[PDB]
Amino acid sequence: GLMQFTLPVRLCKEIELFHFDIGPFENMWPGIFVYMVHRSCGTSCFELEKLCRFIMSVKKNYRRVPYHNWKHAVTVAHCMYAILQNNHTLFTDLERKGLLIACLCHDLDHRGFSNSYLQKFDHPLAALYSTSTMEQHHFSQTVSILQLEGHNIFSTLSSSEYEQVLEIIRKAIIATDLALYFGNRKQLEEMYQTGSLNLNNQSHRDRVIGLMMTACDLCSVTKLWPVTKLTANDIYAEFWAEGDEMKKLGIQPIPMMDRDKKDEVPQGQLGFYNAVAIPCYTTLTQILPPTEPLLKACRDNLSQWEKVIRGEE
Ligand SMILES: Cn1ncc(C(=O)NCc2cc[nH]n2)c1C(=O)Nc1ccn2cc(-c3ccccc3)nc2n1
Ligand SMILES: [Mg+2]
Ligand SMILES: [Zn+2]
Repeated sequence: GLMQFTLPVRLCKEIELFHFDIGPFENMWPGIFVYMVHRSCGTSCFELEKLCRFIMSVKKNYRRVPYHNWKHAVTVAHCMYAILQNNHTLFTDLERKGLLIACLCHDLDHRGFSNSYLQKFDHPLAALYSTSTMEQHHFSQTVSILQLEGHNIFSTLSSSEYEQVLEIIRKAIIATDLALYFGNRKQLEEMYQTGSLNLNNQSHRDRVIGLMMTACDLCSVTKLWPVTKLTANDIYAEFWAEGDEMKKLGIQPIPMMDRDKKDEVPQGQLGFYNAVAIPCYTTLTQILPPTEPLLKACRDNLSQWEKVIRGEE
């Protein structure tokens, strides 16, 4: 009960900034997460014995894929931690509890392939879940780990609070399906502009938590240029592996997934920033002004990709 986690001074400070990189020392990532829960949520939120056992079971159910791995889970949780610490009073106790867990669990048992590839492969998960295929599986794996003896970190909630927290987690993890992001952002765009956006309307909060999830999930593009650029190799390692598996099923993949078209990555990253990432953090910054450092870092990285295209890197 009187047992804080405490990080070294450089991490104690930098962990508060949106652009913090959790480092290459895997054995520090559990303590980084517990640190973030204790400051976001309280030392009372979870039984440490149970939390520690839930964290290690979650870690074990992430695979050693180049991008959708345990490091991504912890990175996406740290971005959520930063959004919550910069928007103290906008979020319920339950919401802070559920969102840090949802971010940690959001890509559980990812295999490094998209929903599209599962459907073209005719994977069993595509018969069980016809839309948001991986995301419905990530939520399923979250509930399975919650039900392991010793792992129920929510056991001290009332029955109704327990149902609300699992419902926050389920919607948060489904919202990480980027196919749903485009419509969720448009609707938040219209509601903010026409002035109907109302954070006491549950269906409105849901949409806002959905956009926060998309912002956390895409947060590679909000790091300092050297982090963003070196991790871009991890995401293309997966895309191009999926492209190779497309060609083995007799299907030309899209260019993003075709390693023969590596040359056009710079222009492909431009599209992504322009069509997805900049719109995401713009609409987030309109709803939650203290998240503006994410939009500023995203814009800095777009401008670094523009320099790549102009032959200056
Ligand atoms: C979903 N998702 N999640 C994260 C990212 C990502 O690219 N994140 C940046 C990142 C990750 C780490 N550092 N930077 C994306 C994404 O769809 N990107 C994308 C989206 C569209 N494209 C198109 C091309 C491309 C490349 C070569 C030739 C032709 C076209 N290239 C892309 N790339
Ligand atoms: Mg995912
Ligand atoms: Zn993810």
